[PDB]
Amino acid sequence: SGKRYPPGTSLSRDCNTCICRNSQWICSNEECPGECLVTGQSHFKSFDNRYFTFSGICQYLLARDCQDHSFSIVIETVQCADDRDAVCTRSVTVRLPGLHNSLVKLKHGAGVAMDGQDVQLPLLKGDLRIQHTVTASVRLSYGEDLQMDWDGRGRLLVKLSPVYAGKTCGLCGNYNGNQGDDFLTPSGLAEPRVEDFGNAWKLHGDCQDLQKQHSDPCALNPRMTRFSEEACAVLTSPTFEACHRAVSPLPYLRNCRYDVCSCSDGRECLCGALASYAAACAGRGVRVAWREPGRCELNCPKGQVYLQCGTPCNLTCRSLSYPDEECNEACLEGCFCPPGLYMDERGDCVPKAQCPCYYDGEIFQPEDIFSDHHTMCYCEDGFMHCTM
Amino acid sequence: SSTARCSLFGSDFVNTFDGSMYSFAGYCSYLLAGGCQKRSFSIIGDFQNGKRVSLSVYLGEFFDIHLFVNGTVTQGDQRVSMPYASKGLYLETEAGYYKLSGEAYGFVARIDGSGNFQVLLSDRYFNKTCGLCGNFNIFAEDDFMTQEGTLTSDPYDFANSWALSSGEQWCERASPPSSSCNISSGEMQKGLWEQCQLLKSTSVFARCHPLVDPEPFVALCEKTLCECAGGLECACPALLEYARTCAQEGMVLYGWTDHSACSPVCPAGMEYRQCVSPCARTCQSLHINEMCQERCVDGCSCPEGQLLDEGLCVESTECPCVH
Amino acid sequence: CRPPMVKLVCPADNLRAEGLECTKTCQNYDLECMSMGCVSGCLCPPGMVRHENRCVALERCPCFHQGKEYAPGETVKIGCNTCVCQDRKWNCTDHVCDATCSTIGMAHYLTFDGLKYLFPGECQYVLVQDYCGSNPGTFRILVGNKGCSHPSVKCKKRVTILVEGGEIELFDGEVNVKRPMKDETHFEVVESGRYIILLLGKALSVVWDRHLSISVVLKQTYQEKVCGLCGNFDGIQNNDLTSSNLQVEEDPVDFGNSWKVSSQCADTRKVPLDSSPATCHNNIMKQTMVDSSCRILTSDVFQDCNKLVDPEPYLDVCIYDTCSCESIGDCACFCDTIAAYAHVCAQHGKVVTWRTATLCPQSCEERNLRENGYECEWRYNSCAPACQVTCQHPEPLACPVQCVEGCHAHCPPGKILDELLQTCVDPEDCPVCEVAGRRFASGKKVTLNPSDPEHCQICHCDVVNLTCEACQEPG
Amino acid sequence: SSCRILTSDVFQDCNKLVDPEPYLDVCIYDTCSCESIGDCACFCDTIAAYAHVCAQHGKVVTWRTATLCPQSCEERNLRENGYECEWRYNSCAPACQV
Ligand SMILES: *[C@@H]1O[C@H](CO)[C@@H](O)[C@H](O)[C@H]1NC(C)=O
Ligand SMILES: *[C@@H]1O[C@H](CO)[C@@H](O)[C@H](O)[C@H]1NC(C)=O
Ligand SMILES: *[C@@H]1O[C@H](CO)[C@@H](O)[C@H](O)[C@H]1NC(C)=O
Ligand SMILES: *[C@@H]1O[C@H](CO)[C@@H](O)[C@H](O)[C@H]1NC(C)=O
Ligand SMILES: *[C@@H]1O[C@H](CO)[C@@H](O)[C@H](O)[C@H]1NC(C)=O
Ligand SMILES: [Ca+2]
Ligand SMILES: [Ca+2]
Ligand SMILES: [Ca+2]
Repeated sequence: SGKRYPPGTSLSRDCNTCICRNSQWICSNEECPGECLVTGQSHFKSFDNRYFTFSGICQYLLARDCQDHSFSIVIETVQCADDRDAVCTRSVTVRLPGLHNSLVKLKHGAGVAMDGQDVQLPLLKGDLRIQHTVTASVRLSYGEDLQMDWDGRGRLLVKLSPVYAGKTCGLCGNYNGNQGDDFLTPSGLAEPRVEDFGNAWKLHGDCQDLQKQHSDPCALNPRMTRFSEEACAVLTSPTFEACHRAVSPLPYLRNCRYDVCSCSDGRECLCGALASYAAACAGRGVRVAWREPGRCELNCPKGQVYLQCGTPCNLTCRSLSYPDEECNEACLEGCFCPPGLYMDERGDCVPKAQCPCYYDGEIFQPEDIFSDHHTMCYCEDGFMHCTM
Repeated sequence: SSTARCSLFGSDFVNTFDGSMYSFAGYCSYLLAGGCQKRSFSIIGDFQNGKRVSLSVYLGEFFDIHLFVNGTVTQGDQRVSMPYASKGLYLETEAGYYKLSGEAYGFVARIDGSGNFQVLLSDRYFNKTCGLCGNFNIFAEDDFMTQEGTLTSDPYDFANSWALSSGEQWCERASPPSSSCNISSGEMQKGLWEQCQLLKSTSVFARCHPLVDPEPFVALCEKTLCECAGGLECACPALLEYARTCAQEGMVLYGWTDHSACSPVCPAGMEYRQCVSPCARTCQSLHINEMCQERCVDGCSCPEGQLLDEGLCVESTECPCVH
Repeated sequence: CRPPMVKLVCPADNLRAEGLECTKTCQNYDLECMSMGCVSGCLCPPGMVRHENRCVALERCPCFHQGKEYAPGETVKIGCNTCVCQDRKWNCTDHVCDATCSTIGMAHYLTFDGLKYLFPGECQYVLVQDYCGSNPGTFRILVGNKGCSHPSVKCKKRVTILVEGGEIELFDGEVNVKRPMKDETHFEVVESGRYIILLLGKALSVVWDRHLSISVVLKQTYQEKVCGLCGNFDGIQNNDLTSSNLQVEEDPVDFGNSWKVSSQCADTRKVPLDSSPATCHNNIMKQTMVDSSCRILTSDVFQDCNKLVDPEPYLDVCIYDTCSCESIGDCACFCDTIAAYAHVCAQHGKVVTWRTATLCPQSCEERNLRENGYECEWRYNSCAPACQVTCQHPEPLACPVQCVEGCHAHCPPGKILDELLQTCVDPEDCPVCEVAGRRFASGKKVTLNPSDPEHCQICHCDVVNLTCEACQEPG
Repeated sequence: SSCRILTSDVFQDCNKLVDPEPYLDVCIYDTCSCESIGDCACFCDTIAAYAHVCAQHGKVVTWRTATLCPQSCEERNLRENGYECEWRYNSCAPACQV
């Protein structure tokens, strides 16, 4: 990447390692986890890093375990503004044939509902551990060979471990490290147009087929063009100059322009489109500081403070009740509160003294004493250090 | 035919291309007319608080002109002079009314003294236009197509689906204004009812009826007449529109303003001549007949003498030389 | 309901009732359908699936491709692959066709596996080479441009083909054999139409449009043995940016600099990404005009090809080139970037005619007028069989491109053309010779059978003379 | 440099009669202001004007090569069932004929 490295160094491509010998890099060749991304108005990134756009209105098959049937992820899209080029995802549905053939559904309000009933997170069922996130998201996690991400506003990350390489069919592609064959339909024949490839994956026959996929929605609302341009030029500004060599910013720039000109509220879409590139850069390792008072400083309640690189392991009160549980999680860009303060059930974080206990679901009180005739427990400061 | 005439007259009132009068008091820029599949141009009409403020034309997405009711006309971001002639758009004061013609694109917009708008789209845009003036098909019943492509029945939803926010407009769904008339009616209405009924009773207006039905006009003037603060003129807008549309149908009605007691506003010196020649008689003008024979248009011009000199009537003897 | 049709009722003792909500049409059949109840309307009999308002008795229903229905048994050709669909899916063949580099325009490249990248260099570079890793290798095509970072009326590129130990570099619209090829039977230059097709082997070829359009056609043989500015031709498209030091790169410019031949030359400096490259920058009017002008790639005559080949890469190339390029008398930086797309279309069988008198005229009458009388055998033809039999190549040739564009001489049968005399003349009035009585060549100046001198009755021809020299014995 | 074609080898004879300076200034002005993409006509026309003026003075000029304003004429023959080939470009052939 245009910089010298003394012999013996060991670079990493975030999944493999390279060693500099005799002016040549010897690099390992292991398969790596894949990420299918649904973001913005109608922007897709396949498992093999194929960026495209597809503004269809139906229920589409995003990604299915395609030889054995351990899962299936289906997405549903609706017009998301006044225009005809702003088509965003509303809700996402997951089928778990390995679990009672149950049907989880992440809703538009960032809620979740298994088989009709709503569900209060966390949910540590047999395999899947649905729970909220620092940024009020929803993180589904089936087994350890699958993950997923919230679907409130219409963004979604699916992470598949290399045990699924080459054995998944959907809008996300084969997941075989080859970008070329990602426009593959069920009939096993790549179609060179995104409209046909998208339409080949819709679940309902009454949905309208897409005919033309427009590239410049700015041309139906000229009043926006100029703003969009400058509003997205930040992606090439020195503010993001750090991570231009980790992920190229061209697709995110096109997505930013499309989102700003098309969607109803340009203010929200500009910062929903810059945050996508920031997260993409943060994936590879580069942490970018891009928020400004003008540029969408996220604001959470007055008790909490914005942290760029936090520690989502010990903030919640529940954590103190299960300290043996392990948190192999990196730092997450959100808001937290000082280490003398832990998150309260209501939401206003308090010092660990008045912090309830979550023994078998049921929440106890900071000095509640639950004795018995054979055991005894009392909630001291977030865990009942309790005798038998 | 070969032309159609949208018109945003009165206060909040709109008359679509096919004659679907309604009332809408917006808050941001809207889409008057323009093709909806291929968008070569797009006339945009701006509001501030119910009351309109300007007219705009966005050629493609590279050029834009903002002709403001306050005479001011900016291009892009900078105030320009008048007349203006760039990019194939000719912007000039004709018959005392600011005019913005684009005959290359087949459209002519106009603003009169009081602030009314008037758009004359061409015939090539038949069944092709898509805006706040409804599609230009002969039918007048399906003119409320929202931007989603679905016909509605509430004018405010139709109009709000066409809002065009910008970098510094960011507009929101608009709602009808609360009515204050319902408590204030009575003694004034006794005489007020005649101002609207003369639209169809009066003989000079009585020959338009085979061309245009006058029921919607009297309806709209009647509903806007109540909030008037004791004045006859508060019904003459509709009459004016009734004249203009009747004129656009090919039968111009002459001298309706003799006893209407309401007259259009015009710059001092000039009187509202019904069917004045669009071909003026400025002091510095070459006498080229048979080359200035366009269609007559209603508007106001100087008296019988008093040739024009930069928008100021002066006697023919005092034409100033220029060097 | 309808008498061919039939209704059902939702059982109140289940949840996966799967009624009218989850209708199973053709394309829905393979897909997996998740519902939240049932509608209890009428659904097709459970042996047949609704398709275009019917119920197709046994399913076996059509096979959609490019939005078109194909009755079973029908086959479609994609490249070298025939595809017929049985039940509902196509079981194509597994042939792998010839790959193809390209210098699309003045600064873009299109690798073997298919990948458009931008790299505006000014040094020499290794377009494709076989001396690549463990492989011994043969050929080393290099491409070198001149003043090309701001490509307007400059950047006359020059190729240097170092195959078989013979430099065959080509420049100024004229192939220049610097050193003879050791085994010259492979070498064969076929100047046809507007192109200078070069045949440098049984599985390697070069076609050059005489100005900038350079593209190397490789066959099945190579198949992940090459590397250079055109990637490694393996079918995987992601890894085509592996630099010369075996490290895959994220930026094309770093890749390109790593593939430079002379280390003491000037690296290309990264430029911040901008939609309007050089002159379209602040002149938004010009950018709009350029956009509309390049929109011809999506025009009524290009509709057929747009379904087969994606026009977006070539649209981007057109915009970039004719923004950076300043065209004064030569409107070539615009017409070439469309001729490239037309050439690709023709290679896919979709011949397109797009040149009109007011749009890239392309005269061809200067060849006829040279004769003292106008005999009129030269004429333009959108795309005509390029690699045809003349007096210089009397025998047929396996040849990479189907048809090409340019002044192709049409003239009455039995009067085959010769290249030296621009006229076409009867077969006799050519230096063609039949030494072995067969229609071989212009009496090929080629050594025959040295390693078995028992048959060495060596015989050549110069004009028509059936000449026969000797085989000088070693002892 | 491009407009400098007016003082070139084929135009040497004409310049002895008609001064190319007005036409040179016109060529420079037009080509600078003009934005040429697909039709290099705002240059070929300003040169064809000078060629016409030279021709009317008795100096017929041929300046139009395959890489400079080609101006093909095959479209007036191909429309026929057989390519008749009777039209051709002439730098200056008599205008009002019979
Ligand atoms: C015209 O209106 C604009 C925008 O409200 C205002 O800035 C300007 O002062 C006005 N000019 C005149 C001459 O009234
Ligand atoms: C206008 O176009 C619409 C939609 O294609 C069509 O339904 C209608 O018949 C057309 N009307 C006229 C007057 O051509
Ligand atoms: C491919 O086609 C051949 C020949 O018809 C057939 O024998 C074979 O079963 C097919 N295989 C697949 C995977 O469809
Ligand atoms: C082009 O040449 C081909 C091959 O000679 C011939 O079949 C065809 O008719 C020609 N087409 C035109 C338009 O001249
Ligand atoms: C043009 O017409 C003239 C007059 O007949 C003829 O002499 C000439 O050969 C034609 N073409 C040229 C190049 O002079
Ligand atoms: Ca793939
Ligand atoms: Ca209508
Ligand atoms: Ca590769």
